[PDB]
Amino acid sequence: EFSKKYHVLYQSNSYRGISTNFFEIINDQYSEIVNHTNQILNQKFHYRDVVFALKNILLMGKSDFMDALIEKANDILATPSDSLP
Amino acid sequence: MGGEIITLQAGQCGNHVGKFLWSQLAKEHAIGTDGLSQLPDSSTERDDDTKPFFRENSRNKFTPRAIMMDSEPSVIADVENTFRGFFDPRNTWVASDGASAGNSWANGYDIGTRNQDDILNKIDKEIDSTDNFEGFQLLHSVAGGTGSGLGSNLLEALCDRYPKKILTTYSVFPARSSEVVVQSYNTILALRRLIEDSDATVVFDNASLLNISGKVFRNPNIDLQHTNQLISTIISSVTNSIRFPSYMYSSMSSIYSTLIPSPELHFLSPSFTPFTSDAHKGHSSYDVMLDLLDPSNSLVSTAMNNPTYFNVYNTIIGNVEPRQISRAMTKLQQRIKFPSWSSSAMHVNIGRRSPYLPLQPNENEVSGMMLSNMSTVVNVFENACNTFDKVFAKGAFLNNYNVGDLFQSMQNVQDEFAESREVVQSLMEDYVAAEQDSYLDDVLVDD
Ligand SMILES: Nc1nc2c(ncn2[C@@H]2O[C@H](COP(=O)(O)OP(=O)(O)O)[C@@H](O)[C@H]2O)c(=O)[nH]1
Repeated sequence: EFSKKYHVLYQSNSYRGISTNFFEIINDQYSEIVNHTNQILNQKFHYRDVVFALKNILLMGKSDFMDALIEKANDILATPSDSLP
Repeated sequence: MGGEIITLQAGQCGNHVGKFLWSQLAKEHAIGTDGLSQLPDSSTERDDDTKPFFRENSRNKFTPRAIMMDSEPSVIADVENTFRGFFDPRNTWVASDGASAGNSWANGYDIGTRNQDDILNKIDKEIDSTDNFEGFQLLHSVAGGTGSGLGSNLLEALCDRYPKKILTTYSVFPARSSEVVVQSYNTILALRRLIEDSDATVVFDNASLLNISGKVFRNPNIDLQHTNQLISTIISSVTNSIRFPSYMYSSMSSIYSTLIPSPELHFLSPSFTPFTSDAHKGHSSYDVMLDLLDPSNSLVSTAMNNPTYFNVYNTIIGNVEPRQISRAMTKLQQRIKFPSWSSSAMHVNIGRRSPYLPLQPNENEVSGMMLSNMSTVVNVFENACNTFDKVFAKGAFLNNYNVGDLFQSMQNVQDEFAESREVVQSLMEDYVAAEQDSYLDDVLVDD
């Protein structure tokens, strides 16, 4: 639906072709899209939560997790053998 | 590396303090007086509670992982009558015979063994509630013979029953020079056993806390019920790193590792910045922490005679700026003194202001606390020293406190007493050796 709106707005300026009004539409279109995109990234794809989580796990932002992991994994890690179950 | 913690109250002092503690913890996690979450559940913030201190049920009720013991059943009841659904009574117990309760020595030391099963049944049932268990934390008073005796029997019993677990306490002694004559046996004996466990304690005489409560609260009538608030802020903030963990601290095992390198000298001296437990300092993140070293706000007898430090731990909470606090660390380094032996790194964490507290109108109203291991901490219970010296040196009052057929022979009483004095003196011997540089050569130069 978004596109349909813009399609019409641009189509409606075919008489101007590439001009100021076209540019105005572009500037607005961009803002609408990015603003939209960033809502869904966070509302549907949990983008910021993913980011925080990555910090919390791979950059080890939260040590309670790492401590839990190592202690439960003490035998896994201690076992020198590869091909652990 | 960490795990769950069960708290304990032992004697009314831990109940009066305990109601302030539980009230503040309840505010910190939106728990309420009935123990139920006070928040709409938005399913945000992983640290919405602390698994280590509470057991959350289907009502989002946070049951304290705690056991409440006293010799005075009405104090237990009044705390239960404050925590009107929050503190579950199945874990409370009164160690009492009205006749023995007035005897600080006999009440505690007789129950410590006589009632060892009632004391332990609450403890063992809660420890077995989990797998990832780390330790225990008691609210006590060495003066509080009820707590001294059951605490002493648990110190030894738990060290044996749970060899790798962490066992500690916060102990408040009254700032009184003559009211401690009758306390001469239970306070020294509390030490006789506190010295036996490297995890055992943070110690204070309430001397400055009483004076602090009278200047900060709008109530010059200094009393325990107006001072336990200060106790609450200093103890509540200790676990901020557990409740709101980050990188270095999440547990007592971690705190231990950096604060007490010498199992022998585990006794700490606390202080704090203004607080909101019952507060807005108006300073930068470096200034609020510098004031923690100022003895006038020490929670114990204040000025120390050029104390030697063996180890200092701090936590700063609020809009903390690592660069500002670098001015503070530099300045603290020029005030903290030590031999090369204790020239350890000082450790300062950054805590978190709980999300369930009223929003801070100014995030720069940074607060904090200090815990330090110093040689002069022995002066904290100096009043007890004054009277146990007068009493023990004479063989005074042997079994005149109705010893419960333990050391019923007067010589055997004096031998138990001698051990407790050996402990007082050995405590300072280790604090003095700790002031030496040569301490380092004894096992490095020599084989
Ligand atoms: N800070 C504080 N100290 C207390 C409180 N109750 C008792 N005390 C102190 O504790 C010591 C006596 O211990 P108490 O707990 O009353 O005896 P117990 O019941 O046998 O353990 C004395 O130093 C009292 O001043 C309290 O609620 N708060």
